[PDB]
This record gives sequence, C-alpha cells and structure tokens, in this order.
Amino acid sequence: WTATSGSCKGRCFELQEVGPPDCRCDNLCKSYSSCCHDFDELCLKTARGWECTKDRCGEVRNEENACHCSEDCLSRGDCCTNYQVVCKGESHWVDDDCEEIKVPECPAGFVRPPLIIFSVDGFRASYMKKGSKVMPNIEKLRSCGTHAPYMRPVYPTKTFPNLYTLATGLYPESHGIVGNSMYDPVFDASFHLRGREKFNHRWWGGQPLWITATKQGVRAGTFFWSVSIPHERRILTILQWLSLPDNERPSVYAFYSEQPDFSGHKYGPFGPEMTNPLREIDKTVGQLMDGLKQLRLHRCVNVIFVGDHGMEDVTCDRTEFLSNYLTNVDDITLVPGTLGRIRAKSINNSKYDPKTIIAALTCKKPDQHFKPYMKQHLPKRLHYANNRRIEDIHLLVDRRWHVARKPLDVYKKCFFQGDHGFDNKVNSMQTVFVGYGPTFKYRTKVPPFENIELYNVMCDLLGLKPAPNNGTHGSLNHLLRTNTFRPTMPDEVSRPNYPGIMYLQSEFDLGCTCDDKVENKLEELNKRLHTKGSTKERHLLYGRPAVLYRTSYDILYHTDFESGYSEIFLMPLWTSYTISKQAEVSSIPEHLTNCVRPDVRVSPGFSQNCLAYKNDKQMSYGFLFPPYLSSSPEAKYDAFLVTNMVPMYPAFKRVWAYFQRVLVKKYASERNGVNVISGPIFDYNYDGLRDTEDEIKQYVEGSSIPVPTHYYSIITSCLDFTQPADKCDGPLSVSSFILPHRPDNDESCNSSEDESKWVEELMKMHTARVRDIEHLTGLDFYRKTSRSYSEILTLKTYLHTYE
Ligand SMILES: *[C@@H]1O[C@H](CO)[C@@H](O[C@@H]2O[C@H](CO)[C@@H](O[C@@H]3O[C@H](CO[C@H]4O[C@H](CO[C@H]5O[C@H](CO)[C@@H](O)[C@H](O)[C@@H]5O)[C@@H](O)[C@H](O[C@H]5O[C@H](CO)[C@@H](O)[C@H](O)[C@@H]5O[C@H]5O[C@H](CO)[C@@H](O)[C@H](O)[C@@H]5O)[C@@H]4O)[C@@H](O)[C@H](O[C@H]4O[C@H](CO)[C@@H](O)[C@H](O)[C@@H]4O[C@H]4O[C@H](CO)[C@@H](O)[C@H](O)[C@@H]4O)[C@@H]3O)[C@H](O)[C@H]2NC(C)=O)[C@H](O)[C@H]1NC(C)=O
Ligand SMILES: O=C(/C=C/c1ccc(OC(F)(F)F)cc1)N1CC[C@@H]2CN(C(=O)N3CCc4[nH]nnc4C3)C[C@@H]2CC1
Ligand SMILES: [Ca+2]
Ligand SMILES: [Zn+2]
Repeated sequence: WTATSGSCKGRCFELQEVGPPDCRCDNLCKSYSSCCHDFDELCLKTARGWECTKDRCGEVRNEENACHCSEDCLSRGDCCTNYQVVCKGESHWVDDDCEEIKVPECPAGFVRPPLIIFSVDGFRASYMKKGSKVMPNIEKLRSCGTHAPYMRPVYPTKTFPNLYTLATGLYPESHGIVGNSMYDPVFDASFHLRGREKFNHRWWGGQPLWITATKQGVRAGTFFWSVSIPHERRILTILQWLSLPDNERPSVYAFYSEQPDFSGHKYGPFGPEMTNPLREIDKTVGQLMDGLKQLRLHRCVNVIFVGDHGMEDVTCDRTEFLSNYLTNVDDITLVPGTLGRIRAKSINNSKYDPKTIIAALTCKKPDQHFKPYMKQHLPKRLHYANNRRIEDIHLLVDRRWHVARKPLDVYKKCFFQGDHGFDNKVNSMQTVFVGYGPTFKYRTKVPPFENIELYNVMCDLLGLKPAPNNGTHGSLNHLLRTNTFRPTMPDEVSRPNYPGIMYLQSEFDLGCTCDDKVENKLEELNKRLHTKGSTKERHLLYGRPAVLYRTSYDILYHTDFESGYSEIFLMPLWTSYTISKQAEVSSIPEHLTNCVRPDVRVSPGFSQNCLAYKNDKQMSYGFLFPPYLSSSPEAKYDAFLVTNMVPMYPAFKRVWAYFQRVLVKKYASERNGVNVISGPIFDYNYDGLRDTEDEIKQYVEGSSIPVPTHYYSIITSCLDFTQPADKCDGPLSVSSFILPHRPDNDESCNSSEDESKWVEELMKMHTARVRDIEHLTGLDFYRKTSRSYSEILTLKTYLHTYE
C-alpha cells in the first residue's frame, strides 16, 4: 500500500529511504510502484533536452528545464554537462591532452577523492579495441589510466551474480545470488527477474560496498537505477549529489548502463547495429567527465569503468533438448539457457534418481553440446557448489549453445542473436576494467584479473576495511599509485618434525614386497647427505610450504624430491621436485613394477600398507614423485617408498601416469625446467576448503587411509625462460590444476582412446589458481622467494586459461 498523497517537492532523489506507507522519491520508487504523485513532473524533467545551445547562454533560470544554462547554475549544481563548453569557451574533457595526475587536486571540503563506478552490462573485453574508433572518451580513460586487456567474470556469467560479486568480493555460492533465477528449498521460495521476491533481504548475502561504506561512516549514493530513468538524468543526479554540502555528500557513487547487453542480445556481439549503443555509452562517459570538469573534480575523482560479463553469438537453432535424451522429461525441473540446473519436479517422487539422469545425459550423441556434472564434480575454479540454491545436477553448456527441456519451450515462450552465462574462462565472456584518477597509475597496463578482487580495491580507494571476502588483498596493489594495503604472510601454525632412521625393516608388517636386496664410502656418505637434505635447494625452490592449521607432519628428504608427510592422513600433504630441461624419462624396471618399500624414518603405525590395496577391489595406488623421472637407478628406489604412495582409482591412474610420464617432461622442455609441487586434496563437503580428519567420507577399504577427492599440481618456472627454473633471477611463471579423483573417466568422452587425445584436455578444464589449492589444503606456498609479497599474491591468483 502507498499513500501517494505526499510530495517530492524538495526531495528529488533523496538519499535516505523513507519507510511505507509514505511515498518515495528515490531512484527505485518506480520499481516499487511507490513514487509520490509529482515524481515525474519535478524529478524527471525533460523540457529542452540535455545540452546547452548558444542561445540558452546566461538565460533566465527556468525551473521546468531538465538542466540549465543560466548564470546561477554552477551555484545550484545543475548546469547541463556541456554548459562551460558552449557558454564559457571551455573545451570537452576528451579534447584535452591527458596529463598525469600526480596528486589529487580536490576542492576545499573534500576529505578524500570520491569513487565513481561506471558499470556497463555486457561490455565484452574486445569492444575496447574493436570499437575504440567510436569511443573516444572511453579510449582516453583507458589509455591515460590503468587498464587490463580483460577482466574475468565469475560463473555463471550472468548479470545478478556478477554485479553482486563486484559489490561484495564474494563467489556467488557465498553471496547467495547463484543465478538470475533461483529456488531456495529452505525458504520454499523463488527468486525471479520479474517481481517483488527479489527485493527480500534474505536472498542477498555478504556485505556489499554500500553497506561497508555506511557502517564505517562513508556515505554512498544509491547504486541501483530504475530502467525508465534516462542515462542523462542518472548522470545529472550524480553530479547534483556531488554539490551537496560536505556533511551530506556521498563519497561513493555508481552509474549503471543496460547497454550494450540489451542490443547485444538482439543483434549478437558484433552486429552492425552495435556501433550506436557503443557511441551512446561513450557520449554518457563524456557527459560525466565534462560534468566533473565544471565541478573541478576531473583530477580529484577515481573512476572505475567496469563490465559484468561479455556476449557470445547464440541463436534458437543452437538448442539441445533434454527431451532427446531423457524418457522421464516431465519428472524434472530444468533452469535452462547457457547453463542447466536440474532438480526433481516433485519432492514426493522417490522414483527420481540423479544417477540415471546423469547417465542418460553422458556422451550420448557424437556432437553433444553440453556436459552433465554432479555439482561437486564441476571444476573447482568455478567455485559453484556450496549453496543449497545450486541444484545437484548441473549442465555446462558449450559456447554458442542453449539447453532447453522440450522444443515447445523455445518456440512457444528467432528472437535473439546473443547470450551469455557460459564458463567464465570463455573468451567471449571476458569483460573490461579501466581505472582512472589520482589513486590509479598513469598509462599503465596490468595483467587480466578476476572481478572478485575489485571489492578490496574499492575499499582501499575509500579508506575502508573490507568485509571478509574471496579477493586476495594485496594482489591488485600494482594497479595503484598509493593507498596500497601492505599484507604480511600468515604465520605457520604447525612446525615439522625431521625424523632420522628410527625403525628396522622387520618392525613393518605392511604386506608389501620389493626386489631391492642388491648392494663403499664413495656412494654411502653421498646418500646419507641426500636423506639429510643436501640437494633440497634443487627441489625446494621457494621454501617449504607453511602448514596453516594444527597437525603433526614430517619433512622427508630424498635425492630427487622432498615431501611433507602427514602422520594424520598417512600420506604427503605436498611433494616438491625439480625437472631440468636436460632431464631424461626412464621406465619402471620389470622387477620393480609392484615394489613398495617401508620408510624407516616413519613408524609402521603411521604408514599405509599394501594389504589394504590388495583387498580393496576398487582402489589402487600411485606415487606423488614419479619413478619415471628418478635421476639414477639407485634413486628410483626412493620413489617406491610407502611414504610417497597415494590411493588412486585405476581410471584416475591412466590420467596421472600420462601426466607424470609424458607431460612433466614436455613442460620442462618448453619452460626450461620446472619445479613441481603435487599432492592430495580432501574436500568432501565441496566448500572449497580443506576437510578436517573427522570429515573424511571414504577410506581405502578396511584401513585408515583416506581417499582424496582431488589431486593438485603446481608447476613453476622462470618467466624469462632463457633462465633455468632452478636459477631464476626474476618474476616467476605458474600453471596449476586440481584434478578430480574419480573412479571413471565419464567426463572425458574420448577416454577409450589413447591418453594423448584426451588427458591434456581434461587437465586444461581443471586448471586452478595456486590460491584455490591454498584454500583446499591449508598450505601457504612461495614463502621464500626474492620477489615482493604483493607480486607473489598476484602470481598466486593467476589462472592459466589456455584460451
Ligand atoms: C569466500 O569468502 C567467504 C567469507 O570469508 C568465506 O565464507 C565464510 O566461511 C566461513 C567458514 O565456512 C563461514 O563461517 C561460519 O559462520 C557461521 C555463522 O555465520 C553467519 O554469520 C555470518 C556473519 O555475517 C555478518 O558479518 C559481519 C561480521 O563479519 C557482521 O557484523 C554482520 O552483522 C553480518 O551479519 C554470515 O556471513 C553468514 O551468512 C551465510 O549464511 C546465510 C544464510 O543463512 C547467507 O545469507 C549468506 O550468504 C552466507 O551463506 C554462505 O555461507 C554459509 C555458511 O556460513 C553457507 O551455508 C552458504 O551455503 C553460503 O555459502 C551466517 O549468517 C558459523 O555458524 C559457522 O560455525 C560453525 O562451524 C564451526 C566449525 O569451526 C563450529 O565451531 C561452530 O560451532 C558452528 O557449527 C555449528 O553449526 C554446524 C552447522 O550447522 C553444526 O554441525 C555444529 O554442530 C554447530 O552447531 C562458521 O564459522 C562464514 O559464514 C562464510 N561467510 C560467507 C559470507 O559466506 C568462504 O569460505 C570463502 N570461500 C573460499 C573457497 O575461500
Ligand atoms: O541499476 C542496477 C544496478 C546497478 C549496479 C551498479 C554497480 C554494482 O556493483 C558495483 F557497483 F560494485 F559495481 C551493482 C549494481 N541494475 C538495473 C536494473 C536491473 C535490470 N536487469 C536485468 O533485468 N537484466 C539485464 C541484463 C540481462 N541479460 N540477460 N538477462 C538479463 C536481465 C538486472 C538489474 C541489474 C542492475
Ligand atoms: Ca571442505
Ligand atoms: Zn549483465
């Protein structure tokens, strides 16, 4: 109910929100059907347009105008943005040569450079270069300011998840907005595009920048704008707010443009009709910067030009129908489009089974344009599982396609040529970032980064303390002239033991055998040194990983590799080794195929045993340091230590063996040596975080040996590849993966073929950031380099995309 009898007189775009049933005058009253009767007349004026013409110059003030050209308008903060250019012989901001902003130049009474977020829906990264001829204002921002070639959105690459991620620094699984459409089973409520449920506070998690600001005494303009408010009016409203007295004036503002998303959907990402939407956006940027100039704020304000996601070519005829795969089509609810989420249509149907749904969807057609997953099996880099609003069954749809339930859903609901939502590593989904102002660097290009990092930086720009978030604070310091935040490495929580030889062979009853009884001060003094860590500088290049939680573990040294061995999990947390470009691959000798050897540094009670793998018909074992890369026949025996062994399904050993036998050598060849750190991951509750001992859901049968959900590797070398990985003087280069440890290769449709045709493609899909592995393991890598900690944080957030 709205008693619309009240007035907007003197309240146009008020900053506080008056509660019902009094009428509103804010930038969202239209969306609520709650504006006062006079909102349009007073607050949405349009008379005479948005620009001064010659003959309006020093006119008599006429309150009915949209904006003014009268002499008092700089006083009232309501001149047309082009006022000074037409009436006072000033030039447009874009026509001025750009000049470094070494220090903020703010008018008296400004405590801090204001922040203006200029957000553009569906602004694909390549528009910066491809449309640069028709966007001179945006091109000046970009080339004079700080820019990335692209910014990575979050999955799914839809609007609500990405704008709320921008605002909170959180993954959608933590902020709760996991799609533009959602069902919450606990609430028993649906979130939609059309309607009033989306306004309910319970949907929105974390703490967006406007709440962070407000709680720490920094005032914010209102971020959201009703679609019917024209872009010019949005710009003039922001400019008017910027002339409020010091005690009332917000310090952070947002503008939002529906374009180029709106036209990109109808015309496709590069349709000829896309030029005008881009000209129009530029013109708006131009109005803003002209407006800031008249206010003498153009060298005081920090401006962020930022997109939510890109746009891909997608038409009706590229739709896959679930009704071509499932017999029980009407038993399911599908959330459709550029991603698929599936649940049971009725909760009272116990003849519903995810396993048979998945199996009917799995490599069923030669050219299949979507791949089904249980949500916990999705690539960890998507972080898209830990929320009840995310359905257990998920379809990753190929770029350029839709998935729908039945054909009648498409033609009774082509209308469109563009869409988005796909995997956030897809090139067409990338978006833009430009930062311009006293706090950003001058003419600086920074590497691509993820939009989850931005909340931290916007907090820094405003002197705020960020709420806990998924950004890595420090990783974007190289974007900033000043206001850097100077992080310190976390403290190690557990210190390792350094076991010596403590146990005789015969104390072990592990059911393991090895043909190793074949055996000198020459080569025995030598090997005692290796077990004490004489070659550790070779294999442990960036310090030992720090264990950041309370546990009991041993460092074990070997000729070819070093490991941190957990007495809790009966296996290493990490194994480190360096493969030089000269290193040669060997095979496992015939007599050593089944060889496993007790480790006399580690008690029998804290070792695995071969009996367990014998009795477990589903489970085999692999090794973390690969025997193929051993440096000598004698060194090879170290690779067969029971303390280098890990449980692996046979199906996964196909993947792991090809990685260790073929790909490590190939990376070392290409990168001029590589350092590898490999290990197990336990994330049974799919929250992206290390599981504690009492959360383990699966053991090798009849043992206390826990079964990893994933295996990771981090592969580091020198960024200047003319330098070997073990003698690198400068920046480092990294790629990582987090491979799911599954009992079949159903994910890989070509898996019956040779590993050379499918394994590297799997690994590429499961590419990961070192930071992702840190959360999953409780480990902290790169503790001892000669690089700055900020540079190290950036390296740790890097994702190698292969696109
Ligand atoms: C990405 O970054 C984020 C943020 O850093 C990481 O997410 C955080 O991770 C933490 C560990 O998983 C988690 O800690 C929880 O917190 C539980 C209580 O939390 C509630 O309050 C939170 C605070 O909000 C306030 O913020 C400021 C202060 O900072 C205040 O001043 C304000 O007043 C704010 O209100 C709040 O964030 C949180 O909201 C979530 O849940 C809401 C729905 O109810 C959603 O609206 C919202 O979106 C959040 O939803 C996400 O997170 C939840 C988990 O919290 C998850 O379920 C959702 O799927 C979604 O992902 C809460 O309202 C606290 O109870 C937990 O403690 C339990 O476990 C410990 C183990 O040590 C026990 O000791 C303890 O007893 C307790 O166990 C009890 O309950 C058990 C389970 O029910 C039971 O088995 C047991 O027997 C016990 O009875 C725990 O500390 C953070 O809440 C979470 N934050 C966010 C924002 O999501 C994230 O991990 C990062 N991701 C990666 C990959 O790195
Ligand atoms: O005014 C805003 C919000 C401004 C904002 C600015 C910065 C933010 O964060 C920051 F500041 F940190 F950057 C956060 C929000 N809107 C406008 C209104 C609707 C229209 N729309 C659609 O209905 N869709 C539009 C596009 C689209 N493409 N496919 N479906 C759709 C639906 C959705 C919703 C998006 C947000
Ligand atoms: Ca976990
Ligand atoms: Zn969008």
